[PDB]
Amino acid sequence: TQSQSIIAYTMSLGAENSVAYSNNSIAIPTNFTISVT
Amino acid sequence: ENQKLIANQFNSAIGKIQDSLFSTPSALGKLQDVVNHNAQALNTLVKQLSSKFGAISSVLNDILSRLDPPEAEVQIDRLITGRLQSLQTYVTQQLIRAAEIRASANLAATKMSECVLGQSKRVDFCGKGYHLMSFPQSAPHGVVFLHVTYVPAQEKNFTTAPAICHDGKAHFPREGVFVSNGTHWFLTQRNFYEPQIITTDNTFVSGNCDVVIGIVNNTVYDPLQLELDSFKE
Amino acid sequence: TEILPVSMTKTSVDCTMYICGDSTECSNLLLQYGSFCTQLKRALTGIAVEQDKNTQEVFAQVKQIYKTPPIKYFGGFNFSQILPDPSKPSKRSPIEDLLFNKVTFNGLTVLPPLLTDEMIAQYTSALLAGTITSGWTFGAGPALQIPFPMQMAYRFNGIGVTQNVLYENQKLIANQFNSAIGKIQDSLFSTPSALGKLQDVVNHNAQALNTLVKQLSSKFGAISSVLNDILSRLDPPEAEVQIDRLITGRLQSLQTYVTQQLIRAAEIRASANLAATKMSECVLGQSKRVDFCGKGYHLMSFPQSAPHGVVF
Amino acid sequence: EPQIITTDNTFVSGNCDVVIGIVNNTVYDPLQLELDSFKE
Repeated sequence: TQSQSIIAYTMSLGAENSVAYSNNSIAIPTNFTISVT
Repeated sequence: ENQKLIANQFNSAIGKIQDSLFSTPSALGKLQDVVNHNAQALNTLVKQLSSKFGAISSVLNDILSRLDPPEAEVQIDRLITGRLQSLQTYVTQQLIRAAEIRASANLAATKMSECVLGQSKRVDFCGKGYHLMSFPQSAPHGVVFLHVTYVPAQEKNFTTAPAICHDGKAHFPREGVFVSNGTHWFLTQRNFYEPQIITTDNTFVSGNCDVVIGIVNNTVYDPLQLELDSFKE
Repeated sequence: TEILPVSMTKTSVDCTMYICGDSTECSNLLLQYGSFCTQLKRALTGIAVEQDKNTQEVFAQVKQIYKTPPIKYFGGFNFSQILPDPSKPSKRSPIEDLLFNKVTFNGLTVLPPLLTDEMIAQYTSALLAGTITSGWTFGAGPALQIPFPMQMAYRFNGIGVTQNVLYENQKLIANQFNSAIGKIQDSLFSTPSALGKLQDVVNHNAQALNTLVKQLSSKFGAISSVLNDILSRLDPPEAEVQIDRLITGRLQSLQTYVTQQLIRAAEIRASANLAATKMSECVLGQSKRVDFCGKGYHLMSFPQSAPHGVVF
Repeated sequence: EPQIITTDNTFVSGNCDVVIGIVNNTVYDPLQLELDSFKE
């Protein structure tokens, strides 16, 4: 929409995720999801 | 303990599969492209009969009726060369597509054997996530696999340590990881948070208190020693 | 090190410009040969789309671009040779820079890839960051941060070795890993035949293009290979057969080129499927398959971007 | 290979009312049994 027109752009590879790495602070999941693909 | 929840999640995912297939038209794109490529190959092969290939006409009867046998021979020879080149191109393209389909079918049979007939630990081979099981589905000139995967969710942060030192000895987890909620230390699974009291039955002794880098000081409860302290005046 | 070709050079051929150029009579005669030019164009477009899809399936396996923490301490393991170097303009690692340095027109157009080398290097850096910060969790679901000494301890547990062996010999293991990473650069910088697969692919494509161009100089039984020359020296009725045989020769050359390109594209597609499988099973996890992620008990693998390929 | 169900072969999780289809059966404890021999 930017009235809508064709726009050109540099493609994004994805959102940046800065993993909170440290000498400690393990990340453990408390739940789960049953996914069918 | 969470059987009903997992069953409901599986039922909801199976129900959403039908919606993701009935709504999205590009779900069967591979099979549709195979069918369309075969149809286009056949249509091109049958339309190449209308090409003259430098001859006076594409009809053999017209060439035979209009021209004398001497030059009709070379006209028919040009037509034969053109149609034979068309047939050879069609057969070569069919061989290439058949090799591609053979590779795809070998992959499909491998995935059937390793996901439906068993449980595979190959990452991203039987779906995205920890593969539980797969269900095959018959498709026109193809096959559809319903990969049931285990996806972790709702992760929390816990202070961890490689080992613990209680009586000058380093204790390492047999199965799990040492975690801390801030004040107390527990042992839990790596893929699911289930805090357990660190005991001798959950850990093993190796080395001393000074060899491990990052070791922490925490008590290791011994059930055998605790039971002996109960039967003592 | 393991090197696998992932993509080829996407080539587009203008059949009319190649067979005829600017001659109108040649084009009118080529119109009588059917839809061979359409088939050739469709096959080349399919090959290009297939190369793009192979690159995407090999490198674009993560949904998020994971970043390394500002502190590069991972328990003594030095990843500076594989992590992206922000000093140089291209955000590539020293090993990736060495790999990039080691790898070196009548209607023929070369199409540029969809993903640039910078985007492929960014995908590789995201894979490396996810592997060094979360291990194998980012491949199955959300990225779960884990200390690298503990990650390597769990990977030691996957090969039948207790984690105490690693926790008691952590400095030795780190020194051995650093020495091996250092020797990898020497093995790649000194030996020129290490990257022979990608160079062979590039040379095969270039030689096919050069042969297709040189086929225009052939007469194919005609009196000359120049269309204007035979147009100016012969009458339209008698130059017709010369134009026809030149068109036949050039069309056979184009068909041979397209068939060879299809065969090489099938080979490169198989190689790219193998590369994506090895990525998923060695970088995103620990594989039990013998000799699939290197010689020995596989602990972990690190991808490296290469021109038209990938290095593990 | 039928083995005697003891504490060394099983682990405890949850209570007696969370599992669907759970059966009531004795779980022998070697430590408790050996402590009964050394008792008046």
